[PDB]
Amino acid sequence: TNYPLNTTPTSLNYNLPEISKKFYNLKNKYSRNGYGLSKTEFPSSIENCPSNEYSIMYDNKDPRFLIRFLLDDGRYIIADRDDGEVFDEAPTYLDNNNHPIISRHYTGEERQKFEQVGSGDYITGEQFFQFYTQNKTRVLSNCRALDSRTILLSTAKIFPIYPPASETQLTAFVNSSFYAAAIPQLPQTSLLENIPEPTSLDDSGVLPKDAVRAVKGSALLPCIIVHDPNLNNSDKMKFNTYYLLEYKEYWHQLWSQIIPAHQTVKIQERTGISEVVQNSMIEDLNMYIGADFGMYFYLRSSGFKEQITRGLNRPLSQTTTQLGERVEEMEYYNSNDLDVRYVKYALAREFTLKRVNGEIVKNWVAVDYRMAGIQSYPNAPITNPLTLT
Amino acid sequence: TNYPLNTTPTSLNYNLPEISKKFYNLKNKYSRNGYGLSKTEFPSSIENCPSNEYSIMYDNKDPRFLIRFLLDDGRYIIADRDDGEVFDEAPTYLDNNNHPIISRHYTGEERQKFEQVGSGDYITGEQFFQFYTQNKTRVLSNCRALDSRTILLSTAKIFPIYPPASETQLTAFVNSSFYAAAIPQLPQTSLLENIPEPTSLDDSGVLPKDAVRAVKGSALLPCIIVHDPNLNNSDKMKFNTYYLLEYKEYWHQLWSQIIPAHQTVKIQERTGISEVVQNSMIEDLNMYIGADFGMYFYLRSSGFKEQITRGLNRPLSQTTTQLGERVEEMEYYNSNDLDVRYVKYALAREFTLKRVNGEIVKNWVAVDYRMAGIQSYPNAPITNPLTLT
Amino acid sequence: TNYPLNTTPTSLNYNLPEISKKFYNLKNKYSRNGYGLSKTEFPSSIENCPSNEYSIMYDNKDPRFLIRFLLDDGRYIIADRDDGEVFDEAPTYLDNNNHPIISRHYTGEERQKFEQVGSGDYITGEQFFQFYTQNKTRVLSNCRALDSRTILLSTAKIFPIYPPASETQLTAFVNSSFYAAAIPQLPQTSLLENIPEPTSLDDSGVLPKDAVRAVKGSALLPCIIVHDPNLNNSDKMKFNTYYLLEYKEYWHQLWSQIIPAHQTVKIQERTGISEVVQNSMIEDLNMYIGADFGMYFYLRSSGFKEQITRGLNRPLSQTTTQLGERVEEMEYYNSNDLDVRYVKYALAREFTLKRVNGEIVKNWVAVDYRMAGIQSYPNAPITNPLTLT
Amino acid sequence: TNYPLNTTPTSLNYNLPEISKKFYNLKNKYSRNGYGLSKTEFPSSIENCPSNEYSIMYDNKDPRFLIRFLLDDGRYIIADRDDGEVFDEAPTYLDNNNHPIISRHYTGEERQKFEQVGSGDYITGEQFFQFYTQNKTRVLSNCRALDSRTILLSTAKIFPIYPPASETQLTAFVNSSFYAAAIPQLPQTSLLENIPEPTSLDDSGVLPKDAVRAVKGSALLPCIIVHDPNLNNSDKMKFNTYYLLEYKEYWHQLWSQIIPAHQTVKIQERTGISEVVQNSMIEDLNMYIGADFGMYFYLRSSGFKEQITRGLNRPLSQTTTQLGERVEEMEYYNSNDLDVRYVKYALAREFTLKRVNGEIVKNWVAVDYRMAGIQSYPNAPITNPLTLT
Repeated sequence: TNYPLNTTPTSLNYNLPEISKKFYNLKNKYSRNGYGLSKTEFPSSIENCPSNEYSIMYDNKDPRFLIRFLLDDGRYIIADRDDGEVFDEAPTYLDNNNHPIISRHYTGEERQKFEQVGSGDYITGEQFFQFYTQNKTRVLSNCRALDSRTILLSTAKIFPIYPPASETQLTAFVNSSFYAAAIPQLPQTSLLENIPEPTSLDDSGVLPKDAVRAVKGSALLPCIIVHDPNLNNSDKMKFNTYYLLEYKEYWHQLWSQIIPAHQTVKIQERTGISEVVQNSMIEDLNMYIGADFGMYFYLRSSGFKEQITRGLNRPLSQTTTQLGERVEEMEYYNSNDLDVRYVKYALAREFTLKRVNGEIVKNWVAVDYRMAGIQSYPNAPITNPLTLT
Repeated sequence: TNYPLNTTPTSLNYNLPEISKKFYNLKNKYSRNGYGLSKTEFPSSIENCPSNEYSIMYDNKDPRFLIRFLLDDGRYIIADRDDGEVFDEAPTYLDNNNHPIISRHYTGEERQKFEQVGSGDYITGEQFFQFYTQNKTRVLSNCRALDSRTILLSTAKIFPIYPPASETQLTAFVNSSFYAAAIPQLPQTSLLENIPEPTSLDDSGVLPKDAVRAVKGSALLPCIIVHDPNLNNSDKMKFNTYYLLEYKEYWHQLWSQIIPAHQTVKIQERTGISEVVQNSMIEDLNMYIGADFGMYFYLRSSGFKEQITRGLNRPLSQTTTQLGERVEEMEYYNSNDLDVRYVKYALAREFTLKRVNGEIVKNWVAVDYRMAGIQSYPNAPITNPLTLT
Repeated sequence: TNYPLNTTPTSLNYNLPEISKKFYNLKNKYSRNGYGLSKTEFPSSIENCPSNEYSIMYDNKDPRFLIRFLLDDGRYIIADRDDGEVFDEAPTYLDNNNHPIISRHYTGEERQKFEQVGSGDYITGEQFFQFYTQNKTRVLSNCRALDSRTILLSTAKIFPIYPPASETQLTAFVNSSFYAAAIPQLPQTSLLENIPEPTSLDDSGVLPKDAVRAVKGSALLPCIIVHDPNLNNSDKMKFNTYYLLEYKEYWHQLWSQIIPAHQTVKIQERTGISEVVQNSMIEDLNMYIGADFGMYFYLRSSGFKEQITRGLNRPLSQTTTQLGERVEEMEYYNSNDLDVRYVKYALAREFTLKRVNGEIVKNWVAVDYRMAGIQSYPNAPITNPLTLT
Repeated sequence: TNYPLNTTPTSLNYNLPEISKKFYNLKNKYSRNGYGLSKTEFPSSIENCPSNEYSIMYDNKDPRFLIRFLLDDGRYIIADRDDGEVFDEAPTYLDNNNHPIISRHYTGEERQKFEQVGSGDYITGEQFFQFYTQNKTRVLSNCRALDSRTILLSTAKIFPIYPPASETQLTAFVNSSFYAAAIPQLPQTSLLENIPEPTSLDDSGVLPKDAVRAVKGSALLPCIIVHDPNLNNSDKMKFNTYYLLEYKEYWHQLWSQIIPAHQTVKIQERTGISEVVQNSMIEDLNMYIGADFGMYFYLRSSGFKEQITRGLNRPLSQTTTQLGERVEEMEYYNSNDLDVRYVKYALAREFTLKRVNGEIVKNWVAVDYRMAGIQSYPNAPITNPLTLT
């Protein structure tokens, strides 16, 4: 036989473009003197092009290094290496009905999304790229100048590739020098064991802290969606440009007891997830587990929902209701004529956020009461099922 | 130093989902008796569910093996292993305002595009997927039955995950057995030499057949977009599920001559591309080179334009006009007082279609007259430039 | 620039042949009826070919699945999937000066090492392989038969490829069906931070449990060299065919204290490694840390020493003396006129043994007193160094 | 099912260490002023350390960039980037029974082989490596100096790691800056079709130029073993540091004819390989095909024989006799009562040498008459076999 006789693990994938894995210095393709996007504190040199501390500046010193995080629809969030803020088409107006591009914290709003279009010079054949907004009805452009300090804006004044128009020069970017993004290694998958079956009356089984996890999925989260206040902005973006979100399953013990012959016991079974754990996941990732056990995304992470759920191998939630905490008091009777070790597990769905360096930031676990079972020693067909109620 | 002192080649990427790389047997998740999509020649067993030879059938024998080719917008073309036809939402009506899904040759029309949505059972937690059309206003569904021979259709009768509705069962697919797609290996990139400079008066330089190609890009073309009449449907889909389209550049010699001291010569320079070569690329790939030297895609390949151009590293064309053939008669005068070997090259942009087995199906070359040069021995500053006109 | 402006992690490599990653059913190339190596409990069918419970049997039922672990010199240890024992050329004699091949626990002795040679049939061109011992002066061969139950032995009766000899048939193996080996994923490397410098007088710095590890190396250990009594033989070989040995470094705090102006303190500094930890590494891996901080290997792991040290990025030890434990009482005086927070770290060299499933079996740490430093707040040039003695 | 229902191609592997893939500047670990191995034309600054134009020099200018090609036994050939010559322990004597290390063309002799040993400073913990010859009875060492221009030699004066000896400093190398080796991409494997069967009486079948090759193996050949006089030394080493040797199989047509009912034909069948083709392979690669169809290696390539044959998937030859050319006149009779299209193929074993840029340098083909067949239309059981003789 050509393939193994046993199952083998799979590589988890989370493919990204090169521009989503590098912070590039973005230069103007036509500038004679090295001008490109900049984080200069000096003001605009040009009337009708005013700057302030929010402006995305254009200068031939103090360059920005910018990563393009890929959204599910192919647009990009353009994020800065040094302060972790993003470009944002501000709804205010400059002259001539243009909007300034500003630096702002990431919100996931439409105004922070940019479509990259690959184009070029019709005469020379040289390639460059541009950024558009509003379904290609606005283009990003320097304010007036190719070779003086100015600001970046978006304009609705767009020109066709032919006949070539001077103004298009102000929209033409090329990649220059770059820093690599820090990206976690994706773990390999692993198989989940069967729900653990006791081997003797003294086998108390496996506690959640000791249960072997099966790795089932993983996503690379842009750091702009992660709130990790243990780091500052610059360390997060430079050393943890993407965080790892692992999806793992394990059997989570509800309880384990010898139930003597003909005896009743009452046992609390706690499953689902607590509001405390759900509120933590909202705060850290803008995600929570829906009442259908799918993943629900608020606006900050929403733009990456399809990629993240594809990588985790868990579905998008179809309900806005949060999964709740189930706390149920269960009364069990062992009708057998022998003492029986009983143990109940439900499947835990564990999401773990990690830094590039492997540190665990947080885990959040949903105990899935729809996927549970009671195992025992001795067991069927020697004994009859434990009776509930 | 941590990185090499020389440049190194890069891997070309063309990432695809697993479902775009496998022909899967698609089974109904709830069927008790093994029913799924089928290529049975037997008719539908059910009134109000009529079948004919175009129907996509549902049966527990003669399964189809279906690949999902990924479109630029995340939708899929669903294509059959055995006959290379695709699923198509026919505009005709069954009862209850539903449309039949039929098998049809690939056109690239909207009616052949399907959105896959990952869902699951709200009670059991078991996962499955569905197919929607028309911006999630129709879902694909068996006609009436889970466990008898019937047809596949699309319906606008969709139900929410909660409360669970019986009818949703008819829409629920899972992957089963599969065959791997045949996929070409992507070549590694290589650097283009400088435009060749003669080393002596007898150096006649390099003819196009002998010029070293630099590999600059590559795309994997679904075979549904390739017309390769040397193969039948079944061989193309099973052994060449994707073709390779390489993008390579080389210097293409226009002419090489010793032009004696103080002598004039007249030389025809042929550049651009011929209509014959453009018509061939249209026929084989539904693509041509635009007058801006970008890539232009007709409807058959249009759905994959962004992925293909990203892989080739050539831009999308912004003009519908075809690149033409330039045939120019040039008159040159060597004003130097010595005999000078002159050679003129322009950059050739070569697209080569290959089978999985490495066979070359076709090459098409656009000679780019915007990127050309005349080199010589002896040369500047010893001689003055050749004068044109 | 063509390469990043920052350092990037590297993949750790630990390349192995395919036969070292699969347990293959080894069949005789010439047998007409499916005979190959077997774990049959039935006895040899042949006089002068006696079997007992140690014999490696040859039969057409109950096949063995055998992995070939690659030794530093290119020889192989041939190990069984089901019981984890290895083939061994027993020094006892059968008739005709031959030795029986037996199953035995792994020792790493010369008698358990086999040279695989790729050969073939001179007439037909068909390929097969053989196993030799004693620098190709003995070949492994069935005892007498191609197509009856017998034993495996080694013989000094070897024949040249030409003219073809009948007896060579008994030596000719081919690979058949197989199970994949379970192999851990190799971690990516990471950079070690500078020795931590306090930022205030109240910064007590980082305890060993909390120190970030830099991954610097890793080796895949054949499970035959690992003593992991938490598993039985069959689970170890099938689910942990190779263990992972990670090499990581971190800064290990000896102490942290404010030493007030003009005050003396006495502090115990514990470095090196304890005999208890060294004896554990000997028991589990047959390795210890030499007094030169290199790796020392006893016979069980010795055969893989070069591969293991190449993967860990630590050198082979040149001394048989074990690294000892240094327990030193240090007297420090702060001569500065201000209270100074002082902290001392030495570099820890941490070796961690993991299962395929990621569970940590053990860690062993050597605290390297040759690579240590005292940092402080405030620090040079504001203060003078802490004086020792 | 978990694996495909069809066969899938495999990656060919040819794993190499990092030092075999980079030309490193080798510096002395203890030098205060940047000294290391050098290609300086200036003479040795030191009495008793004479230099000439063959010496491997040691200086702090004009560094060498040296690749270490890995031999089957783990030793290295140390080769220069700029002239493609190798280090060689010359049998002449300096003072004190030492030998000079010289630069020499590659021969594959024992005097050009070096064992790299990873060591370090016993006091500081800093790592470095050394080079030994003659089974670790000589070490490479600077002649006398750490920080003046001198020569490289080998000495039998070796000191233990403990107690540390001054002289060991002269043997201690570290890697510095580097250039990446140019290395070909390894092709993916492909399956060989069945021997082609005609489909009609007019099907004349497939000529060798048109036969589809199955890729079955590949090796990366150090350029020191390849004679490629189309390039100079510097271009070969910098741009083709390794050549690719592909192993491919195809069906090579001996003849195709309609043999009419009851008619005889006489046909020349040419198989094996010509002396002309064997002499070419000897000249270019120092290899030929043995009479057993295995690979035979002369001294220049012998050191890499195991790696090369493992990569090609062809065995080492067990005979010194060259495969010859078989030229046989065959008389065939068609005893059937109908006209039959007959075609005879034998399996061709094709070895193709390629540059990094993909150019084909040469092919050599052995037509294997042991693996041949006559196919026909019509065929068995409709017709009787063609009778030979």
